[PDB]
Amino acid sequence: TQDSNYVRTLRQIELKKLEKGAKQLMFKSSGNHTIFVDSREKMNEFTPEKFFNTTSEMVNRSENRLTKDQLAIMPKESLDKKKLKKFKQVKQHLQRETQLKQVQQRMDAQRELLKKGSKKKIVDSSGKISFKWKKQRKR
Amino acid sequence: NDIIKSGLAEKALKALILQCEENPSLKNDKDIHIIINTGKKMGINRDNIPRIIPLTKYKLFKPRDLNILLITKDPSALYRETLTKDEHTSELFKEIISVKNLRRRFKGSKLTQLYKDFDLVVADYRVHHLLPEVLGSRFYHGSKKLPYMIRMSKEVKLKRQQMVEKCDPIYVRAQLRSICKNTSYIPNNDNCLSVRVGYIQKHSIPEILQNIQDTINFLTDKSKRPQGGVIKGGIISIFVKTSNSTSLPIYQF
Amino acid sequence: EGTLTDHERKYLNKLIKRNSQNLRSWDLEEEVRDELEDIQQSILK
Amino acid sequence: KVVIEPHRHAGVYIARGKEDLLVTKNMAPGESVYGEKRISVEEPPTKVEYRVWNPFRSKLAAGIMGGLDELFIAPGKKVLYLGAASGTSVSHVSDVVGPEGVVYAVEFSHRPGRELISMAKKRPNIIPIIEDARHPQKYRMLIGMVDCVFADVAQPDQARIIALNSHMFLKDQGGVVISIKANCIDSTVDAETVFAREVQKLREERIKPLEQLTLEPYERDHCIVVGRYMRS
Amino acid sequence: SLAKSPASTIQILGAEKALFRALKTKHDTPKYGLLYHASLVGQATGKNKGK
RNA sequence: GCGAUGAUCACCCGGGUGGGUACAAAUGGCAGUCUGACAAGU
RNA sequence: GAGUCCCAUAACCUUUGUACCCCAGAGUGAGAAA
RNA sequence: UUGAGAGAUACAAUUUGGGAAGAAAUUCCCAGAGUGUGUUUCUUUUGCGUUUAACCUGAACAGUCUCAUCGUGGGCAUCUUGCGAUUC
Repeated sequence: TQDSNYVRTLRQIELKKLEKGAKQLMFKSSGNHTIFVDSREKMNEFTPEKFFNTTSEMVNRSENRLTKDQLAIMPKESLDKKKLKKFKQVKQHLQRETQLKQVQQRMDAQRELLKKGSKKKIVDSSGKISFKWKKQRKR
Repeated sequence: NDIIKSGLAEKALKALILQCEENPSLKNDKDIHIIINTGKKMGINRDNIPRIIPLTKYKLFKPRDLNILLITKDPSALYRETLTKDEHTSELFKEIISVKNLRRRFKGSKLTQLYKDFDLVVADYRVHHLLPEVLGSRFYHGSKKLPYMIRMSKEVKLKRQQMVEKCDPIYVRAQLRSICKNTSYIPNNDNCLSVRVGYIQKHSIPEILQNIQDTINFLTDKSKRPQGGVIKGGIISIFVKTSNSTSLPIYQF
Repeated sequence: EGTLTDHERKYLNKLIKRNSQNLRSWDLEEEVRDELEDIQQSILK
Repeated sequence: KVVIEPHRHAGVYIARGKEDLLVTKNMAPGESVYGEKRISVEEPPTKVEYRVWNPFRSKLAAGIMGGLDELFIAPGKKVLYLGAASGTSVSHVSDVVGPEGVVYAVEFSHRPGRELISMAKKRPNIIPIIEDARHPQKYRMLIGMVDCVFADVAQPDQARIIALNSHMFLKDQGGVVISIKANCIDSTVDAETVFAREVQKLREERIKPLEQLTLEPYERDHCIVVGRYMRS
Repeated sequence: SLAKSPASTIQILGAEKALFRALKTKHDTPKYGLLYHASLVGQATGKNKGK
């Protein structure tokens, strides 16, 4: 029982760290952005830069697309690597949480065997071992 | 490819070959080695594990030419049976022996006779670390007959699972062709290194030169690591010699 | 009022390059953009 | 220091730097309505507090990340928020509109409402109209014109709700922004087909669609449709 | 927020330090928390206080 | 127009950073809210 | 079944705001100014 | 080797719009399409044969007694050398 308590307390800590981290992170949108035009000719002559009034490089930035009007001391690479490091740290938290979830699950499966009841082990062709209890109501 | 162009390599090889006929003491010398002076210490502890250098242009030997011994895991019944019956590998080996049988049957002077009889020694990669004690000192100094690791079957291992024991005759034949046709080297923690490049009376001087550039190219190319690209920092000099002849320079920096 | 000279239309179009160029440093590099997508999909999933 | 910078839609800012987050200037400095992290930076210098806008919590914020061409919510405008569950998104809408603008937040469920009322005390520009949206005639007094109508109601008959609200309170050439959940309307068919029907329904209600935007990865099977209300 | 908490937490609401120290070090956990000052618990004695 | 009633003894560009001492606040961090079906009598 | 009893009504760290500091400490002990 | 449709990707030819540099032609950068071929994913049409298939469920482990857990001894280093998991 104390083992299950200990393993869980670590897992809950890991989850809480992750959700705090993900709030820091920003996630690029990947979704279709359909435009509606009343005329067929407007559809054919449509161009993203003209509709958004932005330079062509600037069109592709979804989060902050700025009209040409608005457009009118740390090294960049080290900044870029540091952004990458933060993403990796949150990802590492997820892996730790998932690993802890599996460990906590199997320990509970062991605890059920300890408790009173009548059980039979069933082994699948793949070799996985599980226990099916008899349909006896608990007094 | 500069070393081939330089006439110094050609002129040295002609002198080396010419001497071998004239001098009685070099009559039994048949192989040509190149001695490489790497600029800095390699840093690789000698593990007695050969590393193969692919010689693309030409082929040093063929499996049929050499007396080949195979040392297999105990029991050797499976490996011996499959190799002997299959047409491709039926005649590929001088003899097939297990490690325990090799230890029991051959001791003392019998090891020396075993060294003379066989020109090439190959072994299952699993038993290789045992061989130094069994074969004795004579095999494991000088590098003439160091056992070569070979993998019997293409099956790979996974942690917490058991290897399935199989024997693939074509794969065993396939690896052995690569060993004999290509040259090989063994790392050591110093400047010096020795690699075989040709055989007297079998390879012409231009053929030997081509092998030398292939050896140098593979050893210097960092893209070929860990097997190649081990000579970092350039080569101060290169020599050519037989087993007992003196080192004749062929390239200096 | 849309009275731009070509020189007027040029000096501004230099500013467009100037400011857009500045935001490229923040926008981050494409090679890291490639790997950072792989990380995200794992954590989002 | 973090370099807070402008964004296309006025009242929205991006705290560019080591962490890049959408932020909005805080109407009520010194507190977070739902525990969001707060960033303050000095400008000529006086410090001004900004609140983080989390896209996974507000569908509108997911709209910004997708890069909506046009937002009818802007500083100095009146906004009608339908389906205001709490201050998770209404507070951010209250920020962009600014002290001049006002936000009409409409909600039905009692329990989230008491949360909304408590938040409305901190924000003077939020008029909380906890009422059922299906009957706009009830709360007509407390609402004047509205420049834009934002709807997050997750109902099958939402299109009717927007038509009824739009006809009464929305300005001519006024704004309507809708957040759509495919699963609530029709789980049998794919999300795209459901979105097609909703666009057609709005057209019959004298609303021209301008933009459609799926909100992935922030939400699955969700999209925002933006249109302009032409009464003529 | 208290209503949305299960019975176990309400038992040990006021003894997080002892509880959350105990969990991490694999030792026994407290059993009274803030409720120890309740009148009914005072009437009990021995191990019955925990029950 | 002196004194034992006590002489003497960090940084950068007028401006900005660095470090130290006392108090106050934080819906800032450490930080994660125990187990779960038997027990008592004749 | 199970540590209230090492004040989670708390301690520590970080950020902000305010008010002061950038000299020695059992401080030194006859100079200062011209 | 049936028909049709939608999508992705590789290649070849060819084209749309924004920007800079050039007197223009022209040069470069960015964003993008449709055409032919090859590959691939899915949707369905038609011809032929076939009427069942999968899973669950009743008092369905256990005399050669079965199983769990904590310990002990030995084997596999020519390797299941063994994860709070199940090596024999």
